[PDB]
Amino acid sequence: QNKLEDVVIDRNLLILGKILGEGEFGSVMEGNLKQEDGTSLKVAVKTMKLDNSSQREIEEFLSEAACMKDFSHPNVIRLLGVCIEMSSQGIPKPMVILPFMKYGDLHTYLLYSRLETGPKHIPLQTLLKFMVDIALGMEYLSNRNFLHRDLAARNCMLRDDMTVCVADFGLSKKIYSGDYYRQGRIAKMPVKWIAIESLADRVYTSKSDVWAFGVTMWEIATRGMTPYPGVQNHEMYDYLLHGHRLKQPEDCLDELYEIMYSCWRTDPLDRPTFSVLRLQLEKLLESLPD
Ligand SMILES: CN1CCN(Cc2ccc(-c3ccc(CO[C@H]4CCC[C@@H]4NC(=O)c4cc(-c5cnn(C)c5)cnc4N)cc3)cc2)CC1
Ligand SMILES: [Cl-]
Ligand SMILES: [Cl-]
Ligand SMILES: [Cl-]
Ligand SMILES: [Cl-]
Ligand SMILES: [Cl-]
Ligand SMILES: [Cl-]
Repeated sequence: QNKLEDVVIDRNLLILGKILGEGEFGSVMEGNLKQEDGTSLKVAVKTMKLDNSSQREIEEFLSEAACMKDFSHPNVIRLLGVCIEMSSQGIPKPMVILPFMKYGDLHTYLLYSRLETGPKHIPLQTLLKFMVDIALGMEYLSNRNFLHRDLAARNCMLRDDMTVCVADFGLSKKIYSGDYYRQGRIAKMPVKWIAIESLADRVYTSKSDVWAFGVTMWEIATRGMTPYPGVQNHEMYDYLLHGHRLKQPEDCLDELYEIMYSCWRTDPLDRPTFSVLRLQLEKLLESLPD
């Protein structure tokens, strides 16, 4: 009840503004959080669409959030706290309160960059820095024995200084911890980012995150293409069983593509660690002009 009390933010300190995004598993809203100093802080608010999905009490949700509040790394989003809102049937509904990242998610940013009004055309070297940024965040998380489990460009956020941070921890957990959700919440995992072994069995390790990182690198290199053009979601497991993998994007350095495809080796033990990936990418980025 020290870190558990500390993580909770009083609901009255929060004013909800507009909905920024709404999906099957929750919504993101703008909000304002009244400070101790009398000032207001702009925040994002993530709601969860919980309808009998959990097999633990809300304390469990809070203790996981408390652990994540301790994350301290430029490439990992740091949550501010959690607010609880009671349903009419007396069920607590948690709200994760995050600092507001003005540029939004990396995926959408990449797409906007392909329009005249958007961000300017993103140079190869900046694309590569995005990938290093994500590698550093995942290295930090994997060093703390966290499994991300929803690693995609849409769940990476852009800070005011164009630093990417890893976000959307809704499915994240410590290796060896129990499930918070029942069988219903793997449905949030997008199929085209799921490692072959995790499609075969309810099995997910840090090497499954490495696979998803390689898919994320590919999304970045293609400036936001959906993985596996021409392949439907329900075909993916067979496609991968036959040894097919993401194709090399146009203008992608051969070196970079080698790094990506090391992430999709059939045996998880043949995939690199995030430390190795990160160093390979830093080296590659260093080897190029300014
Ligand atoms: C199994 N355990 C059970 C218990 N769980 C507890 C728990 C569950 C979830 C989280 C958690 C942590 C971080 C996030 C943030 O994720 C972002 C990526 C995706 C959405 C979302 N977006 C924004 O947050 C955002 C959007 C915008 C913006 C700008 N422009 N536009 C259009 C939007 C501006 N700033 C932002 N910060 C969500 C949930 C933490 C703890 C653990 C697991
Ligand atoms: Cl409100
Ligand atoms: Cl942060
Ligand atoms: Cl978002
Ligand atoms: Cl596209
Ligand atoms: Cl492909
Ligand atoms: Cl190819």
